[PDB]
Amino acid sequence: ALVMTQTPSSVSAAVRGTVTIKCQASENIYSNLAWYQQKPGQPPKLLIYGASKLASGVPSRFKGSGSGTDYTLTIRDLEAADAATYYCQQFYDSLNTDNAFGGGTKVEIK
Amino acid sequence: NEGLSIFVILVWLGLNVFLFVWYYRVYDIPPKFFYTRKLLGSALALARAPAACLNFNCMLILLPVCRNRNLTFHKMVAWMIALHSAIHTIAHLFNVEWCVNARVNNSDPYSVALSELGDRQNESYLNFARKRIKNPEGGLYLAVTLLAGITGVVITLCLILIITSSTKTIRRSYFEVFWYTHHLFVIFFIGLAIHGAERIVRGQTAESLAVHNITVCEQKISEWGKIKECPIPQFAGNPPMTWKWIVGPMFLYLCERLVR
Amino acid sequence: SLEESGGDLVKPGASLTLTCTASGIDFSGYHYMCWVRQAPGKGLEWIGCTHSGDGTTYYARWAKGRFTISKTSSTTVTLQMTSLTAADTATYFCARRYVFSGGYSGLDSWGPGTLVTVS
Amino acid sequence: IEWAMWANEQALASGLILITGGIVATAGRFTQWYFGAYSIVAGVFVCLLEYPRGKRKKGSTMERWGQKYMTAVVKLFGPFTRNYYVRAVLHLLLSVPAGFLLATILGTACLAIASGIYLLAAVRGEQWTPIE
Ligand code: HEM
Ligand code: HEM
Ligand SMILES: *[C@@H]1O[C@H](CO)[C@@H](O)[C@H](O)[C@H]1NC(C)=O
Ligand SMILES: *[C@@H]1O[C@H](CO)[C@@H](O)[C@H](O)[C@H]1NC(C)=O
Ligand SMILES: *[C@@H]1O[C@H](CO)[C@@H](O)[C@H](O)[C@H]1NC(C)=O
Repeated sequence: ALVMTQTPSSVSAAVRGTVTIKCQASENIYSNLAWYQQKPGQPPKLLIYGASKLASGVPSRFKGSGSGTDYTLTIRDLEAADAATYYCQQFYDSLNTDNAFGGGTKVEIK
Repeated sequence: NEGLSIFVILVWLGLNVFLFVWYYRVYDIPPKFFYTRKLLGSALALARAPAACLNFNCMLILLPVCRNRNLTFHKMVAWMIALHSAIHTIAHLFNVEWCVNARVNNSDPYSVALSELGDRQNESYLNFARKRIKNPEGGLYLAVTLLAGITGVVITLCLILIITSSTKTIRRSYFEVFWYTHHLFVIFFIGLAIHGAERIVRGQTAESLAVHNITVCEQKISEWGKIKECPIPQFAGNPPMTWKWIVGPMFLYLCERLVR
Repeated sequence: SLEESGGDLVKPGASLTLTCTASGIDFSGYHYMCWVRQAPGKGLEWIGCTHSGDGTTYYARWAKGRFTISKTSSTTVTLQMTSLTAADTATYFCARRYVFSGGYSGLDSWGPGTLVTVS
Repeated sequence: IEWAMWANEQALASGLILITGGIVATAGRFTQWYFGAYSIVAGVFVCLLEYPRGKRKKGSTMERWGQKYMTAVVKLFGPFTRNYYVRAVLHLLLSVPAGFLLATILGTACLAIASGIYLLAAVRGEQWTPIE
């Protein structure tokens, strides 16, 4: 099966800082990845729909990158309203997968 | 012994009809050509069944005249070649028009999406009209660019020349012109042997049907190549077959001429 | 937008159906319609998806045998749960997996979610 | 040798091919179908002009099925039809515009070949004399 693991299960960064979230695939998903931001008590909000292609209404602050199995999410100017949880979902493999979402990373504002 | 002649004519008609229907079924029903006919309508079958009938008739054409009734059968075979070539040419004109309209953004979205294949290194194209040129200039460019188009135009022109110069009046009263211009059959057969060298009309590869499932991936056209269940399909065309049918009669006629 | 109907306290081992009715979105394009659940304080769990056109339905390995996702109508999709256990208590989201122009997918539209309790 | 006898049949075949290609273009709604419609018209005109065969200078000729009516009609046009330079030029000019559409390019080529054969015949001094 294809399992995604988000190594930084909890990351803290001060305002105007940078946060790096890495979501590595157990199998080569052909850049079909999506990054969601889920504020508490709120449905997740899509940020990147391709590997690094911004979604509508999402600033250039949220950068996706990586290819093959290793992917990254970056926040240039982390604000005080970004204290949420970020998930990564692979749409490449849906036949035999326990969970499409790669665990979850909680971002804290310092 | 008119019974033998009637039997031969009836057998010829039966074989032609059987070949036409059989190859229409071959190029219409099976899912190998699912995307090909999704792009070309029934013009695929209507162009590839007269191809089989033409292989048969082009095999038959030279046998009657190889001396070492028969000329009547030769004329009937020539006219059957003319008919099947007309159907073939019309079907392929439709194919060229639709393919060119799909290559540019002037066709239905699914056909256009199919036409995008082959733009990358590791893709096999289905739409043999690669250059993004509008119509009618696009079809004309295909005619003089593709090996199939050039050879088809040349052999068709020589076919009309042979038919129009083999009329009864020219043949009885101007046998010199008839005989001198009848040797366009050399150009006809030379062009016909290499006609299908490029293999531009392509159906989905034999192995690609295993990784790529038609009923699971028909409506996922946009997601091909980035979801596991729908790897981007690979297409391949048939090898040239008409040379197999035509080589026999050419060799026999060449031997006959050497005897002469 | 999307909204999930259903969702109520249920005795263990019973069955429940969540109905996801859209308002302004039609489930007839080429996009999927996935169901995602999130247990209280846990990460998102993917249940399954249902292509709008083909009708092919996918489920997570744990949900293959007892979760049924069907597009009942052009605007309503239903998830049926059977043999529910205490471990199935979670907030169930109905999300539309929008297949963007490039071919890459993303859960563009999300439903508010309906609490489901099994006990 | 009488090249007009072959030119007549070549032009008739070109007319049939032009009609077929134009029918395909219009019925199939090909891009710029109006060229297909003009090809239909030109092929019909060429068939009407060429159906009546001429007369051999030496020996007899064989009539075309129902050729009397069309040859009588053509007779009424005077030297515009008897002359073969005019016929060759007319065929070339009718073939040119039909060559902008793929379906009719074959017809255009066949008509151009027919015009060339007519020019060759006219150089020899031949002309279309109606058969009575
Ligand atoms: C369509 C493709 C055709 C091919 C490939 C072809 C080929 C040939 C060949 C090779 C010969 C023998 C030449 C020789 O013996 O030196 C021949 C003979 C003949 N063909 Fe055809 N031909 C074709 C079409 C036609 C047509 C359309 C007609 C009539 C409408 C026709 C009528 C004849 C006749 C009458 C002969 C006898 C020649 C003779 O007796 O010398 N052919 N053909
Ligand atoms: C403008 C006219 C024509 C066009 C555009 C045309 C086009 C084509 C094309 C694209 C193919 C497929 C080749 C391949 O897939 O490799 C083909 C095959 C074929 N055509 Fe035509 N053609 C024309 C005229 C003719 C004529 C006059 C004949 C007379 C016999 C003919 C006989 C055949 C045969 C036998 C094949 C099969 C080739 C093979 O299987 O190797 N075609 N044609
Ligand atoms: C192609 O044409 C369609 C309209 O027929 C249009 O919606 C689309 O944006 C155009 N471009 C592409 C790449 O499809
Ligand atoms: C194409 O495939 C070959 C081997 O299958 C691979 O080495 C190459 O990187 C591929 N290139 C692209 C652009 O996919
Ligand atoms: C494609 O998938 C289906 C069901 O999704 C199956 O019935 C069919 O046999 C598959 N195709 C092949 C060639 O096995």
